[PDB]
Amino acid sequence: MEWIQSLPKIELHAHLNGSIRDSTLLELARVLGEKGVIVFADVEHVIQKNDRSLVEVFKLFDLIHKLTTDHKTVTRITREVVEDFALENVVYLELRTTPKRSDSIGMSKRSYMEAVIQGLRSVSEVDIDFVTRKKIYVRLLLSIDRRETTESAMETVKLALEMRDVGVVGIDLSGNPLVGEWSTFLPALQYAKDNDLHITLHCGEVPNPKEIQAMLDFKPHRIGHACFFKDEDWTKLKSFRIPVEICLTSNIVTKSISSIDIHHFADLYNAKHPLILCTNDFGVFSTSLSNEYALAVRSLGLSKSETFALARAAIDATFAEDEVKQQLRFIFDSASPEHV
Ligand SMILES: O=c1[nH]cnc2c1ncn2[C@@H]1O[C@H](COP(=O)(O)O)[C@@H](O)[C@H]1O
Ligand SMILES: [Zn+2]
Repeated sequence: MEWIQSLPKIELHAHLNGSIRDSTLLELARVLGEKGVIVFADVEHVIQKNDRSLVEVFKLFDLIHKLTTDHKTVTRITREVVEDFALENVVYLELRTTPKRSDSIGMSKRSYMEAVIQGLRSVSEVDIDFVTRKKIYVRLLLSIDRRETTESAMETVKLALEMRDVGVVGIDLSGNPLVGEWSTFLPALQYAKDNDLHITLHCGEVPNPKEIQAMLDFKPHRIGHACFFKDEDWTKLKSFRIPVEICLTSNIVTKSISSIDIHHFADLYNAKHPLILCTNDFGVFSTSLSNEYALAVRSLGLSKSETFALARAAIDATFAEDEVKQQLRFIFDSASPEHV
């Protein structure tokens, strides 16, 4: 109802460039329109009308990236995303982002991520811890996009290892699940995992039985979505105890799951398999982590107490150092008496 907004929450699946304020997106559009680099009306149209089906969504990202791939803008949206999550009482955020190259502006994967760090340093409206009045803990995941080559994925992994000193804790594989081959990414993800980086994989967003099995056989630390798992995939997932990042609004909008009332998050909850409610792209899908909790609470008929326990259970699914997980345990214990 309202307590959901004040519930302390852990966000483990938020893509930076999918988490942008509507007003920031259109302001950036209007300036590039007035600079004559795009045609505002067309861009405004696609932000408005793109149906956010899995096919259309990747087109919308191509558009966003034309608006947002500049150092000053990366800093700006990093700051705004952290403020927005902190303001709805997210107390721990793993923020994922694909590092970009853009030669025309001398942007490298490293200089892109330096702009992210500058964003974190610029956070002022809330207290931030991003390496060891609202307080938020922020840690970073570098995304590998399924359009990338093995060597490009390796550059991302090497950059992640170098940036462990500013809160990088893991690697994601994401982007269009119709593009690329697991065999391209497996070798870079193996190098990451062997160098003690934590790994989350987008898995089963489309039917792909051999890819789902190969991602499960890799034993990543988390998976996202799991929309087109078959019974053989659930049995292996449950045996391997790999937590699932559940993206309720995302999965309904993209037509990946036909309704909340058949969503697998209820089978997992009942089976006592770890799951974490996530926004995925709260900008693209017009939601908030409080709203994700609201949709789950009504669908499962959870009490305040059951809902609190589910939120707290996310702590051991974080990629944070033990010190931070201990701080989160303190934060949850302090709030427990307020949740029936
Ligand atoms: O639902 C999703 N499925 C797959 N990839 C996604 C999804 N949402 C966001 N992404 C990825 O995240 C990127 C947007 O955030 P960025 O990494 O900060 O540029 C997109 O270009 C995709 O690669
Ligand atoms: Zn996603």
